Amino acid sequence: ARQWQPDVEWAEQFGGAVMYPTKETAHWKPPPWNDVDPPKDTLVSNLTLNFGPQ
Amino acid sequence: MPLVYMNIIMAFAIALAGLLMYRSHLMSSLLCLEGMMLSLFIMSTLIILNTHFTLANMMPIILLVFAACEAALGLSLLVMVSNTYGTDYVQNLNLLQC
Amino acid sequence: MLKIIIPTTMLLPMTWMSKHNMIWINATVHSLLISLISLSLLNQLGENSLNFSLTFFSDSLSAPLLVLTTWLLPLMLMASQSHLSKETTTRKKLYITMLILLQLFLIMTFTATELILFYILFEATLVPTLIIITRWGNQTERLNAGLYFLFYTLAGSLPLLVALVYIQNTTGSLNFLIIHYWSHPLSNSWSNIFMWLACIMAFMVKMPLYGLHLWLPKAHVEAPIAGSMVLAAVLLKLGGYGMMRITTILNPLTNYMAYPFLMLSMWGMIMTSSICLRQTDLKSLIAYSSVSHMALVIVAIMIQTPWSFMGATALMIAHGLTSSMLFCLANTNYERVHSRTMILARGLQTLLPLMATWWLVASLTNLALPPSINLIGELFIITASFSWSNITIILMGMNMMITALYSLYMLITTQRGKYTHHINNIKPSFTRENALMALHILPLLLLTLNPKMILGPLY
Amino acid sequence: LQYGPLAFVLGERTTRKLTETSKVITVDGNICSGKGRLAREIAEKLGLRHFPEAGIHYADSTTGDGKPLDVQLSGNCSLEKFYDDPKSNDGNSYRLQSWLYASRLLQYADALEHLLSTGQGVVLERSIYSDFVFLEAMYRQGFIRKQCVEHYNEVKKVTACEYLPPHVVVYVDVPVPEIQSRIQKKGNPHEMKITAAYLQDIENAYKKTFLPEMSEKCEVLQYSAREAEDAEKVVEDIEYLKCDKGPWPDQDDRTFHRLRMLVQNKLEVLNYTTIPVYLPEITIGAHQSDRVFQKFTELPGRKYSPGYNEDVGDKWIWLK
Amino acid sequence: KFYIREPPHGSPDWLKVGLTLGTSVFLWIYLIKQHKEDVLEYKRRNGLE
Amino acid sequence: IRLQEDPDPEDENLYEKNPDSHGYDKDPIVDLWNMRVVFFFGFSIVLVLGSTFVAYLPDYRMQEWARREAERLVKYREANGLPLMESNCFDPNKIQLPE
Amino acid sequence: MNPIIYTTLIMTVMSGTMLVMISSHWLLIWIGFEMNLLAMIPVLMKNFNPRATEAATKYFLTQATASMMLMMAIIINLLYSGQWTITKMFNPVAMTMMTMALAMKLGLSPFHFWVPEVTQGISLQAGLLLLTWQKLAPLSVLCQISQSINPNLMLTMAMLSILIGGWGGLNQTQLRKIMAYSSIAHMGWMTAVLPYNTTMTILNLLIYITMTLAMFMLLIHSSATTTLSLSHTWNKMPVITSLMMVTLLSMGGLPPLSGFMPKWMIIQEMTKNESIIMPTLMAMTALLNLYFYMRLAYSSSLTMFPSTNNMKMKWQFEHTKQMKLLPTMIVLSTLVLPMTPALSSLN
Amino acid sequence: SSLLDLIWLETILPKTTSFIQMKMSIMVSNQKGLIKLYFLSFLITIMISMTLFN
Ligand SMILES: CCCCCCCCCCCCCCCCCC(=O)OC[C@H](COP(=O)([O-])OCC[N+](C)(C)C)OC(=O)CCCCCCCCCCCCCCCCC
Ligand SMILES: CCCCCCCCCCCCCCCCC[C@@H](O)O[C@H](CO[C@H](O)CCCCCCCCCCCCCCC)COP(=O)(O)OCC[N+](C)(C)C
Ligand SMILES: CCCCCCCC/C=C/CCCCCCCC(=O)OC[C@H](COP(=O)(O)OCCN)OC(=O)CCCCCCC/C=C/CCCCCCCC
Ligand SMILES: Nc1ncnc2c1ncn2[C@@H]1O[C@H](COP(=O)(O)OP(=O)(O)O)[C@@H](O)[C@H]1O
Repeated sequence: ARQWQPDVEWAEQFGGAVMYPTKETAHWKPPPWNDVDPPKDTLVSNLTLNFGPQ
Repeated sequence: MPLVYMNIIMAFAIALAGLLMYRSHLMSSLLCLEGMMLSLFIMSTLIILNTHFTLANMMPIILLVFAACEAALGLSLLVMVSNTYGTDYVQNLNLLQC
Repeated sequence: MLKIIIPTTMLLPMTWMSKHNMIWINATVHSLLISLISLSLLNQLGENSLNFSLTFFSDSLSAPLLVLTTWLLPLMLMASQSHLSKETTTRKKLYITMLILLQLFLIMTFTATELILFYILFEATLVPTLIIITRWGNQTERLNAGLYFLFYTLAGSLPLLVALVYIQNTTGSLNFLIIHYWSHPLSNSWSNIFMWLACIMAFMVKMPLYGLHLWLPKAHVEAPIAGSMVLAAVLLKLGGYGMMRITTILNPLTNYMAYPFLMLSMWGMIMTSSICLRQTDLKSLIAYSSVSHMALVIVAIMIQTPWSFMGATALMIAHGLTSSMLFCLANTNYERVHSRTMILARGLQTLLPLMATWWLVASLTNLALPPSINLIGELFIITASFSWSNITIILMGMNMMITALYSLYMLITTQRGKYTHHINNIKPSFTRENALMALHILPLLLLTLNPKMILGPLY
Repeated sequence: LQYGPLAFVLGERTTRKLTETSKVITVDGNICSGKGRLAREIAEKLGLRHFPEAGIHYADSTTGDGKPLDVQLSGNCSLEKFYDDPKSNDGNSYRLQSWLYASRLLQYADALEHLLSTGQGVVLERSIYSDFVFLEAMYRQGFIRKQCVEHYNEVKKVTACEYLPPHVVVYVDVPVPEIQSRIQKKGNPHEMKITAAYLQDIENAYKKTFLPEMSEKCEVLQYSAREAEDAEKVVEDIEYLKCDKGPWPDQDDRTFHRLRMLVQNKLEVLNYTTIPVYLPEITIGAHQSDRVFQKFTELPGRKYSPGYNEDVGDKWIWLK
Repeated sequence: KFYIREPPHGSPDWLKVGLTLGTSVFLWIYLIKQHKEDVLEYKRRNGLE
Repeated sequence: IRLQEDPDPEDENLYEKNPDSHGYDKDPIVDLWNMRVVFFFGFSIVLVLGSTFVAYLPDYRMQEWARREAERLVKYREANGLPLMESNCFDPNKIQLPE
Repeated sequence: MNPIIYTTLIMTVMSGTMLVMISSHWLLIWIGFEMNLLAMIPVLMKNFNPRATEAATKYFLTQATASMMLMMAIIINLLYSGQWTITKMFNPVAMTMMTMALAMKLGLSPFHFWVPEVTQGISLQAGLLLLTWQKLAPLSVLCQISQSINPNLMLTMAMLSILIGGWGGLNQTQLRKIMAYSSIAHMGWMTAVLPYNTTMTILNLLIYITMTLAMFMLLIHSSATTTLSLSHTWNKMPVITSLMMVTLLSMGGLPPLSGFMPKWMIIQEMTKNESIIMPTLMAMTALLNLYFYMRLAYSSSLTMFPSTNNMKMKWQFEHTKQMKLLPTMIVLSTLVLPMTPALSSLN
Repeated sequence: SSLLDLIWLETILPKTTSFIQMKMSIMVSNQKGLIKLYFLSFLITIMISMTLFN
């Protein structure tokens, strides 16, 4: 009795990583909202030295 | 055309092929990029000296200046990438997808 | 033509500056006034066309189509005001603006004196139509329908643009008078074959030709009432008008390249009538009837005789009026029960008598009942096709039989029988709906009284 | 003129404007504590501007006229309904929590803008960084869902990762039995229906997560009810907090310029509060959205820009 | 007084209004003078008047 | 449920509030005047006046003129023994055929 | 980044482009390109994040390789002619090197991947500046050296650009990637018409720049970087969505909008040179661009997607910052078809 | 209605063309964003341009 409008299913169709998903593209993820990726836990690996005894 | 120009152009071609074929390091590709401009400098000065283009002798100096400007830019990008990922590997520059 | 073009461009500010409760009244009154003004173009000459200026001209073929457009606008306004009561004032004004823009583009299309300007305008008619369909359609399929319509038309029309610019480069002008007085025979070659294909295929897609028609059921079924009215009445006639205008320079190659299109049109006319026999949707039934009638028009244009052009013009006008009326009737019944299934609502003859009378008259005009202009055009086309060959009579007779069968089947299913027991929201027919039907039907009978006004330049 | 890059190059500098007392102080506590009185007294004695708790209709108070709008047009949530029927099937609990988080984010942006453009300190009755305790209490009581918690975490990350932490965090610690006694004495039935575990979960979140988290950023003051009732000692303790190990000493004129540009743009502040995550609690259908937006535009002073509303008494529109 | 906070465009920016109106008037006057001079120069060059 | 969506409203009947409604608008006065303007302009003005205008349009197609010209030509040709219809549209003297 | 530093970097980018467009010496043209790249990199890396850093790195590598190839072409042309003035190059090998270097700078296929990658990496303002200016300069050089361009290579690269842009934009859902593929397709059109009428190339460049500026300003106004983010704009300011829908219709080439004029004039000019298959294929391939424009238009304007609850507060607040010339860009990108014969003035 | 109008006339023009466009779009956009890969592609393109075009 009223004009049809898009719903959550339509929005989820239009809101994937890419249109027409494949295996690799389904393995893909959408980018972060503020384009800032979470920092990686890179280990500093400071040099270790033996100052002495000789 | 003498064979010296042949060797210089071959050197430029080798340096260009080296840049277009990465292995692991962004630093090695920067080194290949610096070699291309070295070959360009040598070719340009060999052409200019042979033909006695007196006013053209200042062109290779400007070429070197902008070569090392590009080198500085590449080193800055490399240090930022290294700080981000822990290694200068080009495999980590894959967040953006074509 | 400015005395008709400018009043529409003034209708736009009137719509956007009127009060919220007076938009429909103002638009309807001034659309009727513009139609009355545009009735003057029917005074045509017997030797040449009416050349107003270097840009716009009118002919015995352009005049009836312009009058039909100007008369059709207020009917679309009435139907839209029926089904758009709950919309906001801004969106009502936007809808009226879309209708006004479509009418303006159609007027400029039918009056354009140059092929490239005609192309630009008849392509410009897509944007308001696409917006109307994909924005104010009711079902989920309006998006797919709009995509199909747009891409069919554009895939047809882009090679037409290439052909037009190539013709301009080769000959020096795309002005219709120049290309008619300076026309030269088209030699039998692959290049000329593909130029012919480009032009004719663009207009066949616009017609639509059988095998290129799916966009028509998709768009007509899923468009709002005004969109459905304008799609069948006028927008389908752009292809026929273009083919009548463009075939001046395509001879004598048309005598040999018309066979596939003639076979497609005849057999697809039969096929679409048979489809109408077994349709579970009323709008789809009307759309396929439109397909059959336009296939008959295609046959007439392709056989290309002075007797076929007159019948083609008469059939175009009559089909426009009849299809608009049928779409309006279907829309009224849809507004009653909120569903397009044909067998859902029955007994409407005993629930709504005068609406049943309107249904009967519309169905009688849909089939070729003499002396209606539908019959005049169909009979002229049938006679011209008989002169072309003597089995076209077999095909036309089969088509006429199936046409009567499906028209009366629609009438009996919708009106006769016993009413549905559980449907109890069928209120008495509105004065607005009855006036809409009367304004649809009376001009048809008046044109039956005076038939030479819609027989084209060949009369 | 309005603050911008041209003003920055002209010479308006946040560090120049600061007067060594421009401090952000947030008073926190459990439900029905004396934190409001403590914040009022601290703001009055230290001369700082007081921002009460960012409840519903705070955005109504800061825009248009001060009068709050209808609940249907602002928030679409009820604290009374949350108290009466916490486990509603219409998502009222998480709608209320997300709206309150957005309100707190807006209030923090306003307070930062005031501090940066005036130099005066601000005393908030609650902040962004203490809002999650209610979310944790709601989740551990089963009032909301894990998807709601995840959406809240995403929004909180992408929004609050951009603003500076408060200078001073003053927490008033009150045991749960005293909280319930104060609630009983207050007499409001809706909060009288609050269970004991829900009050306990807020305290657990405050003590185990919020206080340890904010202690690393800067110094945190913890007071009991008796200590908080005497605000003179609280103000004296605040005045002698010379230590500052937060990012405020590290901030520069360019960073302050970026922060001021961000906080003065409210649409840029609330940019990520509406991200396309279609939770049933917060998602609103097309028809309801259109009808509510039409009503909001039909409101008296909302159809056009603030300077261009004729019906509220704006003149010279044709030359504006 | 309807808004709790003073709107940015509560009062007309009279400097901007004056600049806009003056610029419009100056441009129209310059265009009229330019058209007059162009017509006169065309007449002079083609020997009409 | 997955949204906060309004329920589909019941269909509205114009006859409920206005028993004598023409179906144009909710407001009775605007509805009546819309009906009046539509009926008057459309039916009376357009139908009657345009139809009589088309009926009395001047003979610019030269049907009557062509009939009179044909009558004169038939009279002249039959009064002098000439054929009623010429065998050539143009003059073979003025047409120069190639050799 | 300091505002003075940002504005001086922008002015340095523009200075490099102007040096390229006014220089008559190949060395000075190369200097202009180098200065443009050097000042452009920090503009891309203004908003620091891993994505911005990666986009800047890829763009720098591509532009450095292209500049090296361009300098090699200059040196080779000098060897066989002893000339530095920018005219018809005197060596076919030098011309091929120069054409490939300039195509790589412009992002023409098969040198296109960096365009969507960098555009998705960088912000909206950075993408706007990138597309507009970095297409403005190399096309100026190509127009200068058009008379010696190899038609076969140029048309092959143009057709590849059109096809690849259409397909990529068809697949993508991110607005910046869609804009990048649209840029690729329009670059294909312009470079296809280049070896016949540089005036038509400039006309298409102007129309494309206007439409891209309007679209990017609208995206900045809506603060949307994805399709779903754009799907909420109708509930906050439906005017922006309607204007963007009209602009999208224009970008697809639908008459009577401004976007039809470049395609129309290019088809006419290319047909004048007895070429029909290429204009027909180019016209037919643009339907992919129109399809994904229409798909974007369905989500944003012609339909109403679900909204959220904080959109009420977004309603309560107002857009403070103004992007001047946006109405002018919207008008000029939709309603300048009747003013077509001004291309003679452009000539 | 079914076999011709709803099945085969749909299969020939609109469905086959759309399927081809979708497949080609997936093929073009299915890139992992590896500079090594598309720079090797650049090298192949440069060699092809140098040799094939004369
Ligand atoms: C030598 C002379 C030859 C004849 C010349 C004739 C010249 C006539 C000049 C005067 C014409 C204008 C006055 C009459 C207008 C019609 C009024 C009427 O009949 O109302 C009765 C009818 C019936 O009236 P009613 O039903 O409301 O009233 C019945 C009586 N009571 C009050 C008791 C209920 O009016 C209507 O139905 C009103 C409908 C709307 C009318 C809007 C009119 C607008 C103004 C006129 C515009 C005309 C444009 C025509 C098109 C352009 C030109 C071709
Ligand atoms: C309830 C009971 C119903 C039945 C009874 C009703 C009342 C009795 C009516 C009986 C009518 C029976 C038919 C008799 C008609 C007599 C009048 C008719 O013969 O005149 C025609 C008049 O024809 C008209 O031209 C028909 C008008 C056509 C109007 C077309 C539509 C008008 C505009 C509508 C806009 C819609 C546009 C639609 C697309 C174009 C003949 O034309 P013509 O012999 O030469 O006129 C002679 C005058 N001359 C010599 C100067 C020429
Ligand atoms: C192409 C053009 C060719 C030339 C055309 C020339 C003719 C020009 C046509 C003029 C248009 C005629 C007016 C159009 C209809 C106006 C509709 C109208 O009257 O409005 C209704 C109107 C007012 O609105 P409300 O219904 O009250 O709504 C209240 C909401 N709270 O209703 C009323 O109450 C009015 C009742 C008394 C008014 C009677 C008017 C009768 C009509 C004749 C007036 C026109 C004068 C004649 C001028 C002739 C000029 C040639
Ligand atoms: N984020 C939130 N989620 C749910 N409820 C909240 C939130 N923030 C505040 N409230 C409610 O608002 C009310 C504010 O009361 P409060 O001002 O703390 O009382 P008092 O001033 O006596 O301390 C509390 O009952 C609390 O439950």
